[PDB]
Amino acid sequence: GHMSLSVAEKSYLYDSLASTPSIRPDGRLPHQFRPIEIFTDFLPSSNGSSRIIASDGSECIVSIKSKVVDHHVENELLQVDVDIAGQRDDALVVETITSLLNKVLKSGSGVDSSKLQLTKKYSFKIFVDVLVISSHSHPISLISFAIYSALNSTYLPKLISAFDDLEVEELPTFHDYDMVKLDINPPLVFILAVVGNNMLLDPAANESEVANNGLIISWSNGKITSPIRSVALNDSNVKSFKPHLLKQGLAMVEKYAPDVVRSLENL
Amino acid sequence: SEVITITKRNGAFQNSSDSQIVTPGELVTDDPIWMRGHGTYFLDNMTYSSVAGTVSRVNRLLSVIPLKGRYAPETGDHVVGRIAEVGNKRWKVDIGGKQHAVLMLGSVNLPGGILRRKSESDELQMRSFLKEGDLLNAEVQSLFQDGSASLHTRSLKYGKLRNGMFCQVPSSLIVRAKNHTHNLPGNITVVLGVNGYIWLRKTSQMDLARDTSSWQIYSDENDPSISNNIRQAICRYANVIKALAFCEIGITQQRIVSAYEASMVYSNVGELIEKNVMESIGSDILTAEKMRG
Amino acid sequence: RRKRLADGLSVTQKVFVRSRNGGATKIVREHYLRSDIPCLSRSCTKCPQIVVPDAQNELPKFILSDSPLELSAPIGKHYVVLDTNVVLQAIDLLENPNCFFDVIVPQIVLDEVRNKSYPVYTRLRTLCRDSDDHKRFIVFHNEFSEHTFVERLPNETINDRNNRAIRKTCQWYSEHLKPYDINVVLVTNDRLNREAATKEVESNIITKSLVQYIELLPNADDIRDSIPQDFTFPEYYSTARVMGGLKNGVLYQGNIQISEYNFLEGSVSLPRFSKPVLIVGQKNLNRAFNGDQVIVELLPQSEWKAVISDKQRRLLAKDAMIAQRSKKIQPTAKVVYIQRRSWRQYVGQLAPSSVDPQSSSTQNVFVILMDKCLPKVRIRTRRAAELLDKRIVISIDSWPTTHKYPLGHFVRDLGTIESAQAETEALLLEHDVEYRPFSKKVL
Amino acid sequence: MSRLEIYSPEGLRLDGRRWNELRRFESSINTHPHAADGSSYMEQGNNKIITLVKGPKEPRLKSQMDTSKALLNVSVNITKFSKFERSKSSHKNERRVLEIQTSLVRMFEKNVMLNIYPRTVIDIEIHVLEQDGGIMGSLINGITLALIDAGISMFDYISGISVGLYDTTPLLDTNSLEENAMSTVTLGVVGKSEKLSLLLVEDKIPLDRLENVLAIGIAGAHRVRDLMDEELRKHAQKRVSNAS
Amino acid sequence: KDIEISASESKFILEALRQNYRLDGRSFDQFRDVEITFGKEFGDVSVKMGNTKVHCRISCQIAQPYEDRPFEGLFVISTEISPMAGSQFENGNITGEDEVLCSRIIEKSVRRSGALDVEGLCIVAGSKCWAVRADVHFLDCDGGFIDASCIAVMAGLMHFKKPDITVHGEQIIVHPVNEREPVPLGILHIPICVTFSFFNPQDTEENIKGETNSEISIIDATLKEELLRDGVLTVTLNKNREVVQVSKAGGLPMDALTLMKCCHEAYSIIEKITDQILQLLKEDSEKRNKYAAMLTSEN
Amino acid sequence: QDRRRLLGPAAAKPMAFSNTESEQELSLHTGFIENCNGSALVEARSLGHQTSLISAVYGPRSIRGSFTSQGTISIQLKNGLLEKYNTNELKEVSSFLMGIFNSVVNLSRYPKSGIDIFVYLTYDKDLTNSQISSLIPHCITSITLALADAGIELVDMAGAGEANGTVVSFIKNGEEIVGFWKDDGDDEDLLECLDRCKEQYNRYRDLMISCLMNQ
RNA sequence: CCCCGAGAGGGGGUUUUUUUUUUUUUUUUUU
Ligand SMILES: [Zn+2]
Repeated sequence: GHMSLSVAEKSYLYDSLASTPSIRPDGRLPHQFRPIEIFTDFLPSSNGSSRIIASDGSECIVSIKSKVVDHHVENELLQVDVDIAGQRDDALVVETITSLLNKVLKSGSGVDSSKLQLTKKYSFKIFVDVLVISSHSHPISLISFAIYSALNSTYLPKLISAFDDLEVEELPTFHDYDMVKLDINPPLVFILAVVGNNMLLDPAANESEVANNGLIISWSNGKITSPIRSVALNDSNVKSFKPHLLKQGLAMVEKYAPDVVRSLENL
Repeated sequence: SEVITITKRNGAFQNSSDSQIVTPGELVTDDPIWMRGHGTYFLDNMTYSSVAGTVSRVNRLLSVIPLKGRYAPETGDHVVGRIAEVGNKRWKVDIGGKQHAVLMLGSVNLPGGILRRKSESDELQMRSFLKEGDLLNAEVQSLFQDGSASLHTRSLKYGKLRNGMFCQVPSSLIVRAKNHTHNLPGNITVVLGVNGYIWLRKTSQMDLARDTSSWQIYSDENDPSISNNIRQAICRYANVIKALAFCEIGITQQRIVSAYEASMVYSNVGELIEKNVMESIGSDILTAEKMRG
Repeated sequence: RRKRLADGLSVTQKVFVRSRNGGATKIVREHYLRSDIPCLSRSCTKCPQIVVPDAQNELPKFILSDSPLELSAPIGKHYVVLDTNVVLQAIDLLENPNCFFDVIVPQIVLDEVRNKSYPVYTRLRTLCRDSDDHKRFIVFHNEFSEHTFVERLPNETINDRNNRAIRKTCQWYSEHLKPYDINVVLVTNDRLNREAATKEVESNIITKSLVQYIELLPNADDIRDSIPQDFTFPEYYSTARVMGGLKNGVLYQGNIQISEYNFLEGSVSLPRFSKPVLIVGQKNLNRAFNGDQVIVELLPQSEWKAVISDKQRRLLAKDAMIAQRSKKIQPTAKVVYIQRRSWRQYVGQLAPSSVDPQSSSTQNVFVILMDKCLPKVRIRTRRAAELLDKRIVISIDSWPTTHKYPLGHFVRDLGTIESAQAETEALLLEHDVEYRPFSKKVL
Repeated sequence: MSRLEIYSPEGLRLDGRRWNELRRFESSINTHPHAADGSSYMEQGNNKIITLVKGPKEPRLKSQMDTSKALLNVSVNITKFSKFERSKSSHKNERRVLEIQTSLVRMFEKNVMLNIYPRTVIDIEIHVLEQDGGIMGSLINGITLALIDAGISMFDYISGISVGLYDTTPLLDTNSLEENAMSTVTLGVVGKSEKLSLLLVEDKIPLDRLENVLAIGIAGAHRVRDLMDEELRKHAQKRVSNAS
Repeated sequence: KDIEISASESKFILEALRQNYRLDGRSFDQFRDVEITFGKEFGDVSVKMGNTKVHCRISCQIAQPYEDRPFEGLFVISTEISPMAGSQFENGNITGEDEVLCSRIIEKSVRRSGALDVEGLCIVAGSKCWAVRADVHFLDCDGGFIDASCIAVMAGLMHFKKPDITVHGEQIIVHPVNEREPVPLGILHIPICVTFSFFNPQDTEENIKGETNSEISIIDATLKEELLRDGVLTVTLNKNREVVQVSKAGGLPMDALTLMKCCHEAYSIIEKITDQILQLLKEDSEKRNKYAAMLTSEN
Repeated sequence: QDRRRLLGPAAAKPMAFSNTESEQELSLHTGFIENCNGSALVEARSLGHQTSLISAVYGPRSIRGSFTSQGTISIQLKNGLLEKYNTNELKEVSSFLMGIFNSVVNLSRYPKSGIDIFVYLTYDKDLTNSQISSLIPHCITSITLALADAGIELVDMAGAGEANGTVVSFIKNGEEIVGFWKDDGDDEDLLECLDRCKEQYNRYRDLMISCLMNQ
């Protein structure tokens, strides 16, 4: 983990969280998120952009750029690039989140890649660049919210030429000013904390340090979807968990996610 | 019921009695008689500021007090720190300054107190007494040439911390006082370190005897019997401190209790982290102060 | 949004998309809105007080005459503001010494002309740069002026915004020059502009269709001849098609040669082919001139003289290279696009066969170009009797599929044939020799 | 050979500015309080720069520790989405970037009073979100602002500016289009003085024109200093009013 | 590994500058005598400035151009430092402050400036071209590495000759030098670097707010002078009276007019140096021809 | 090209070819690498896919970086001879494996020590004339064997199973879960996957114990 | 020079490993 706590502080926090009426250090309920701020459309150079600020100062910036590619040779039509400030590009946390996010936003898994198709030969490759300025816990859910916001305010160039390469084979030409809004359904990634027999949504830094385990659950089209990953939020207090906890977590996300999406899909 | 609060904004990266002020390079005075202090630098008669802040004149001593900067240790400060590393015959503890403070093996009260003979063995075995991550009360005994602090815990008042939770605010919001340990309603006790490090714990017998066992002064064990209300009280007190800090207003023992009782309006505690409540709470604290005048 | 700065300067965001090599790039540049843009008129008494000096510490000169060409009311004294189309079509008439003396060219117009034609833009700038006591052209930066700058309304094409921008400039000029009794005339061939004026909801504006404006001048008869204008050729390909064709090795560009010995056969020099590809027929040449850079498509092998997919066309290309080595049969092709026209002002004389002396109204005639490798051009004129035995300068307007001949309108009257004046002058400008006196900027 | 009117006879540029005017220069102090001791968000034209100052604090390795001065480090992160065309590779280890980082350090080593912070480290993290010409000058202004916000002592302001030379003409505060069409000079000016901390010329410039270009840049940099100083006193004054 | 400099040495060298004295006996505006020695092979050049010793080697091989530039050949400059020039340098340290600067100065002086005609390095467009490589070897360090390298690279490029190549279709025919003579490279201009070192005789306060300027600037500093300077300036010019590049990457704040004076002073030096290089190239050519005549005669 | 390896000529291009429930059986071996403290060989053959991977445990050895009451564990997967996986994907599995064995390895017995576990994906043949999900249970088997062969204390024999892109590792006779992995698959198929994987977990655990004892 | 006892006691002044290179739009001379 990140935060450093003494054995006494950890014991107090654990007992408080492992209690049957689970007591959070900030007084939250096991499903309440902390307030966040989101800015969008501030990078005119890009097709889409977002900036999310957490309550603990955690900040993430997402940029969306497009490129015309031949979908017959370019298998992956959506590439996620993660850059955590203070970490090497080949760091364990960076590559893991990068690999994870790319699976969350695959072309034929949790994204309508039909909206990226231009012609019978060419399609729009989407580059999702993530920049984590600051973070005090696992930023996977933080990045997810930013990518969501960014992809819902993205505008792509509009095609002019015909859409049948096979015969006439016209060179892809686009309109000089008009841009079509990218209609797509970005998935969300929720992260949970397992302290004893309790499950917490949006784990704080101190909470994650004493947690026994954790869950990474994706969400798309109003239902639970892969990737689903159990994750050790820390490495000193990791323990095995009963299967009912896993089923509890999936159930917990399944009922509180639409509330999050509703507050996130605001016009 | 609300799942989350998200605040949105488009097309923009971010939202957007007289006191003397000065910036680096600005000419403050041209009187060579002055003794130049911190925040300044000079060339012959001209004295220029070395930081952005307010010009201060005490007697003949011209200095510029900075707007911003880390906690600066003074001799005799009551601070709360975390052990960063243990080496040789000393403990290095994180206070929140430019450098780690030192805590020599000599200063701390060893187990068995006065009666125990001084032991060669203890220097080797010190980690057991204290180790990386531990929190503690300490007093800034002395200062090094650069400004670093030497700590000591040669008192019952000082020592390893337990039975509570840690939180921190900017050191500018906590000033020096006659005493930094305070008893509050709800059977909890606050330890307001001058460095901004704050410790909220369940009120112990010592905390009561302050205004009215020596072998276990370094035990990590939290009190076995700590009620939920004490725990739910800690959560409530901690949030209000963060709320006062969010308003950039320096914490007071009076302000804390006042906010704690005023926050009772809200049923659920987890409702003290939201900004609106903090903004309204901050104004409540301030209006009363204005009335007091 | 729009930000106001300290200098009274403003700044907004100009964002457009440019397609390059099959790519889509969103280009974004910042657009500053000033408040110190001079009208460049001698009559103005406000602008010189707000004008600022150039990098070389030199204030710009107000050149637009205080007493321009006066026309019958309600035009009176007037300045002329040009549209994009009237510039592209009648640049020759815009250089005529006997008309268009005080002309205002909007920035948006100058920009559109630059993108649509490089050469015409240069000629237009020369008129601005070269201004004297006879001809005066300026460039009013309307896009940079906060007073005249307009932004795209919801659901509005760029062509209508630009036309509204020009119309806003004319209105600004009109209101700005009221105390000096100088009206402004908008010369435009566009249909769209009139509807906005017919309502006349906000302000009035005098606009005349190029031809309609000429008919209001004192010397209308002397400059009317300069107004630019089952058989069917196969339409040229759209632009996207040829760019993809060249990139996929289907289409090929090169310079075409047309001999005076045979106008029904052309040959293009292609890099991929050893011997020049022949182009047989009049439909296959497709209104191409000698020296033009054309884009050709290989005809089927059965068309060769002595396919559907792109794959078959590349195979046809290979069979064409083989056939050129064998020297038995030679591959043929057809032009489907004209990359760069070799067009330039053309000197010729009216053919006495197509002009009726009995006719008094406007009639169609033919002009025989001095280039023996070039066809003849149709001309609309009324002074057909006055241009009968003279060397004339004409410029082409269009050569569409449904017309057997190219269409052109006269530019200048050089003189009578076999005279030292007319023949020498025709001789020089046919070999591209600038004989005009040195401009003031030169001297 | 440029077909665009880089400098029209009317004395107007492609963006509308004249020869002598700075681009919207909007500064912002204390933007990331929970991430750094000092922070600044710079908007100079379309340029967008986040600057974070972390320190003075304990070095992470005792091997790298000076007992006479603080260690000053600068890392510039030019993001892959800074320019219209997204760069495929990273710029983290690019020689061009290492020189920039080195340059910035060598600039503030003689301005920041590192001697009064011995046995500490000052880490400066920079994130370039958007780029549009004169990125070096904007980097200088971002560090100067962020360092002041951190309450770190320095002798004076360091203002950065770029000046292009199109033909004879000198163009203040050039953008990406102008830099691609002419040689530019990047100048770092200490305070209100005529002394340069940084003189950077990467393309060909006639020896006769160089002195005049410097004169334009210094004058323009002084205006940047005033804007930085103005916005800083404004932020200061409000804080003083509300705190006191 | 650090170089320990006593307070006494720091005070002495600086005070000497205050008395118009530098240890090597040179003049503040005096550039060291540059000695250029050519080896047997073309592209082999040795540059010597006092005790400073650098060696450059120009080489080329058939390669394929980048997709972006089908008409341009390849050209790279290597300046890897080694402990041979002194134990202060780490072996392979190509990310250090001074190393990256030096690497960037040379690159902007030769590569970026287009001193070498890369268009003339193309054999067949988009297929095969020459790949010229300039390898600088820092033998002995006594300061002025940037100036020594720029001369070493340029003298090498102007001395180098590539073997004639005839191309038919795909096939490449590399003619040996003996069968036919090799072909020289195309040089558009001759860039020369001159490095200035700055010294503050007083304190920082008098540099920032001081009325009268008193900062000392010397040309082509030795190692001892280089280790005690407060600022550096590297200016590159050519005989065409144009500035190729200027780099004052931070350091001691210096008056603009003083920096301009340096540029004009450097121009007088680069003129003498350029003419010097050309003369040594002529004599080297005359030497190789005279031996070729004495080899054919006796033969 | 590279100054540390011999990669041959640059104009060379790799050779590209053209065109002109099921029961699972595995083989187990331990302690054949004298270079380290513990090692294991796990080979599995089923249908149109066989896998031969090797695990190697190095520890407990010295840790320079920090003081520790308990031990520290690192897991790195390496690509083998022919089959290749994305470095990101190998890192992700490594992280997933770290979480699992941080619940099994008795770290308290190894203060200021490091246990570095290497898993070499030596030979992974795809004979079908995210495939990484089917290799995960075999990795856990190899690491468990190697750790036990090394003499590293384990709370219980950690094993796993795979069913329709879902991987779940069990301990304590399948009563509890030490790791859950799910890619692709279907909807509401959790219960079926848990049962199928527990069957594989039980079979793998029996063979592992049989290998650690008899061999 | 620094901290703790009232008088020549005592305690401190801060050392060592990890991961490769590109880079922006019909000859000749005078006429
Ligand atoms: Zn006017």
